[PDB]
Parts: sequence; structure tokens; C-alpha cells
Amino acid sequence: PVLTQPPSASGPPGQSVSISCSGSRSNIGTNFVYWYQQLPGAAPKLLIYKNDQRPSGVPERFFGSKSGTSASLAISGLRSEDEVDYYCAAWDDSLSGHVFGAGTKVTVLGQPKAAPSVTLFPPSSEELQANKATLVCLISDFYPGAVTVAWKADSSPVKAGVETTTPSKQSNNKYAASSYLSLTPEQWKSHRSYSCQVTHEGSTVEKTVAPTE
Amino acid sequence: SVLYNFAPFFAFKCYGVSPTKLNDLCFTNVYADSFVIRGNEVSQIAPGQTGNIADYNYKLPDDFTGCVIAWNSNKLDSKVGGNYNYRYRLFRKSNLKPFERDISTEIYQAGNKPCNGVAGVNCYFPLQSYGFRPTYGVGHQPYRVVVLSFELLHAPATVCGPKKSTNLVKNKCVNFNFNGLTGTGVLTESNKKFLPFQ
Amino acid sequence: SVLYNFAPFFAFKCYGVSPTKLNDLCFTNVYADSFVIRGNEVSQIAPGQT
Amino acid sequence: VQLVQSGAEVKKPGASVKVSCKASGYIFSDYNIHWVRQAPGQGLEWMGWISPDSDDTNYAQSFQGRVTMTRDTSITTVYMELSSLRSDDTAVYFCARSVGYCSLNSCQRWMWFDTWGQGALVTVSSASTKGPSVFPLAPSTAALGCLVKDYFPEPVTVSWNSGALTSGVHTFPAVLQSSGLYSLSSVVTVPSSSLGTQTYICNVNHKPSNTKVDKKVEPKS
Repeated sequence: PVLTQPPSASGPPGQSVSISCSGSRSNIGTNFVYWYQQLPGAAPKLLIYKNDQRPSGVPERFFGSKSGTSASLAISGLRSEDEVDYYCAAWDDSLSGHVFGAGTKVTVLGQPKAAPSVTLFPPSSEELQANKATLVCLISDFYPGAVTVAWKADSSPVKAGVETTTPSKQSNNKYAASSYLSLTPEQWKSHRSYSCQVTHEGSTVEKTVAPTE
Repeated sequence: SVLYNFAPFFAFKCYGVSPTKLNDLCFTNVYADSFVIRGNEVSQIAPGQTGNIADYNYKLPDDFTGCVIAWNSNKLDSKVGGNYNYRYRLFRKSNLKPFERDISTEIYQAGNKPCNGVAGVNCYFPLQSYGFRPTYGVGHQPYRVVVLSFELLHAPATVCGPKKSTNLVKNKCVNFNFNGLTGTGVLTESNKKFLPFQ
Repeated sequence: SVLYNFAPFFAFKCYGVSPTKLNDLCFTNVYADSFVIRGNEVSQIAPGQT
Repeated sequence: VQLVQSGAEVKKPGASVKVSCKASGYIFSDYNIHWVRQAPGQGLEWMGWISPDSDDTNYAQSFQGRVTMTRDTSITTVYMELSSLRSDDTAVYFCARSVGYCSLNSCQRWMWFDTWGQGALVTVSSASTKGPSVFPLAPSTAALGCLVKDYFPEPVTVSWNSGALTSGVHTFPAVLQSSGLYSLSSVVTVPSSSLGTQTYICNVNHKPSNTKVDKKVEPKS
């Protein structure tokens, strides 16, 4: 199976960050372990092979050595090559083949907080004549991303057909959540007003937008 | 006669047997084993020569009365990208007796402490993988070496040359060859008898 | 047994005394030298050679 | 040099997809090749090794009968097929390759992926191919968006004024709908003074069905 590897390892530049690779006796100690890194959308490259030699083009700050039943990797300085996830390559007899790590997400060393700006947009008149209502509501410019969506129309909350994804990095170096819902136009037009209730743990803002304009 | 159709040889010298006279004698119990050699130690597969290679892996006995056949291999199993097919035993605790096929996976130790699967210490792996490339001339080159063993145990001969036999002759002092038993004398009918199992 | 750490032995052929059994042997005042062989005269380090 | 793999797009579950790994430059008879899959959010996962000169076949202890590969030495390429795809086994596939040649289990101690070849990340999803249903959107700096609904597969290209507008063009990450489809809404930030003078348009592109239609976005009235 996959080896137990810590995925959340980071540190400021100027000191040493250690990433360990836990494995069985047949995987580590009786076999030669390898260390690899890969980029998103790019082929992986070789950094440490056989834990004794380093190929050309690999910086000498990389170090991978074996001393017991669990190998480890140590890096000094985090400038440009340690901002991407790594992997732990090894061979054993648990599956008659090689094993790989779960990925060690290493970043560079936070960002100032931003007040969220909730945006709720009523559907246009083209969906009204087509007997449909695609409710849309976006929340952007906030960090860190841990929020919940409240589909409240000030009369009764309905959470049927929720589409919310995890926050992710955007083009403006920030996080922006999304929340969609599909509903019949009759229940959408029955409510006098609609709003989205989100909070960044210290402020709950509400927007009053009239669907009747 | 199919031996000579396998390229010019770095071999065919034999000890204890005549390679030129390979058709007259008849024997049995033929065993053949195949392996590879680096090239710089071709002569190490010989009785009386003992080093590291062919001492921890396959030690040829002094009483072997056999020889090997081999030729150069530059187009059979030698690739520019490398050939990792063959390995050999680097380390062994003691000298290996002949005709003993051994398998080892455990880590060889070099200290008084116990050592079975610990790496990064003075214990080392007893095996290593061959690297075969055309950039090495004699030092790292595969070879088509095959050892052949001849046993002279007391048994009727089964395998020898395809030479035809002649008609029986009686009452004449001639030379006879019966299943590799060369002898001279006059042939007569045998009044003696025994149990028909010998 | 400690001599195997630096490098595995290449020639290993010994004349006279057996190198396999050495723990039970007793002796004194041994001489140690050090030189080089360029590669094609490894067998030349033997008595009677030229 | 680097290796290639002919992947596919998002496909319905329980189907068969065939890929092709083609060598380039070197004579494809001396390098042992491997395969690997990396799940999104997870690590790489080993499948097996084959040699394109002999009939040696091996698999891992989890996909013995799930996968089956074919070798063609004279055609000089390697195919492998995925049958009855689930929702978790789909991953990005790289045509791995290790230096040297051997076909033994004990040889893998000194065998490593010295060089890596590029591949593709074909995927699986249950939905029909069809053009997206675009609709205008009304604003709540005026913020207005472009609506796309029920498009398959993913992704699609959206732009304002044929990409000539730079007024806060933001592309939100994709979500998953409960009906087996996908939906997105890209919101731009424009001053309200320019909204009453010039009306922008939203351009949407769909590669598999070639449905590029231009619509006019306006507030509700």
C-alpha cells in the first residue's frame, strides 16, 4: 500500500526542514529508496537515486539517506526548488512492485486578511419565460477559506440542490468560494427578497436585493 | 558438430578430456549449466583458481574432468541502454562447496552486532546488478559461457557420437569398444552366466 | 574482517599459506609495503616472472 | 527523448478506453517500460512492467484482471486499455520508463525511473455531450456575470467582448452538480458609469460540439 508520509511540512528559509518516509522492513532497509519531485502538468524529475549519488543539474542541498526502518529527506534553504510537492519512491514485495508517497505539500514562507464581499445575482427575464430559475451567488476576496452558505429568503431556509466546492487559489492570489442552486421559478418569485448569509468569523453582512426591481 | 556454428571462441581448451577426440569415447551423466562472466576473469572458471568471483557463487571442483564453451557476445545481450538481467553474490560467510545452488536475500553483516535488515550501517548487501554497455571492452562485457560436466560413474554409456557400428567378429584378436570400454583381445562365446541385471 | 570496508578485493589469489584460515595461525614481525600495478601485470607479482 | 500518451476526455462509466504510448527517437527494443496513475489529491500508484520484445506480463496485487496491455514491436508502440471504469480508479496516466533491460522480480532493487515521459489525464463522468444553455444575468462598481448551465464535458472557455475586456475577468473554480452536469458563473467588475453607455457581450466556446453563440447581457426589466 501507500507509505505513511506527512503532507504538511514547511518552514522559513535559512533553517532545515526534515521530511520522513515510514515503511516496512522489506521496503526500507532491504531495498534502496529513492526521492522524486514533480510539477503540475510536467513530468517528474530525478533528484536522489540510490541515496549515495546525485546526478548533474541537481543542487547539492538535497540530501536523502537511510539509517533504519524509515528513511528521511532533509533540505536547507527554500528559494525556488522546494515550493512544489515531493514523493517517496521505494520497492517492496507487498504488491510485487514499487510504492509511492502521498505527496508532501511544501510551501514558501501570512497573507493579510480580506473582508468577504457577498454578491447575489437574480436571474434574468429569459429564464422567466422559459420556466426556470438558476439561482447564483458568489463570495470572493476573503482569506482563509472556511465559510458556510445559508440559503435564506427571510421566510424559510431551503437547502435542496446545493453546489458548494472547496476554496482554492485564484488569479488575484486570494480565495473565492462559490455556491449554486437550482429551483423552480414559482418558489423563487414567491419570496419577497433573497440574500446569502456568510461570515468571516467576526462579521455577518446581509444584502437586500429586490427581485422585482 | 553444432558446436562450431557459434562464432569464433575464446574457449575450447579442456582439462582432463581431449577436445579433438570427442566422438570415440562413450559415457553418460551429462550435466550442463549456463551463466555469464565479466570478461576479465574468463580464466577464473578453472580448477585450482580461486578468488572472489566463482568462489562465493560457483566454485569449480578440483576433480571435475570437464570444460566450458564460450565466445564473445557483442550483439546478443549487450545493449547501449544497459542490461540489468544478471547478478552475483558479492559476500558470503565461508567458502562455497561445489555443486551447491544457493539463494540469499538477507543483509550480510560486517560486525559483532546482530544484522538482518538494517541499512546505512557497516552491513552491506551481498548482491549487485550487472551493467552491460558497449563502452566497456573487456571489463564489463557479456559472454556466452556454458560449463559442461563429464561423470565417469560405473554405468552403461547412453550419449556419444553418431558413428555407425560394424558387424560382429569372432575368434580374432582385435580391439573392441563396448560403450566406451576400449579393450584388446580375442572374442569368444561366454560359458559364464549371471543374474540378468548387470 | 575489518579490511573489507574500503573496497572489495580484486585478485585474492595467495601462494603458500592459505588465506581462508588465519585466526588460528601465530607469527611475528610482518612487513608491509605499498605500490601500484597499472593493470596488465597483476600476474607479474609472482615468483619466477620476468 | 520524452514519451507521449494519447489520452481521452471525460467519459461515461462502464466503458472501454484505449490509449497509445509511442516511442520517439530511440529504437524501442531495449528499455523496460512501466505505467503509473496519480489520483487527484493523492499520490502515484504502481501498475506493472512490460518489455516490448518478449511475452512477459505482470501486474500489481490490486488490478490483475482489471487491465490488459498489448505490445507491437514492429508497429513500435504500446497500447493499454481500461475496462469498466469506476469513479475512483480514474487518474492521470504517465508512460513510465526505466533504464536497462531485465525481467526478474529481484532486479527491481536497482531499477528506478531515471527519466519520465509526459502523459494525459483522461477522466470519467456520467453525462451527455451537448451545448451549454447560456442566459443573461442581472447585477446586484457594478458586478455582472455570465451564466453557463448543463455543459458536458469540462471545461469551457468564457470571455467578455471576445477577450478584449480586462475589467476584472475572474474565473471561479468548477463545481459538481447533483444532476451529473456542471455549471459556472464568471463575474466581472466594471464601473457603473460605463454600463449605461456601452453594453458588453459574453462569448462562450465549446470544443466538442462547436457551439459558439454570442448573447447580450442586460439587467432585468
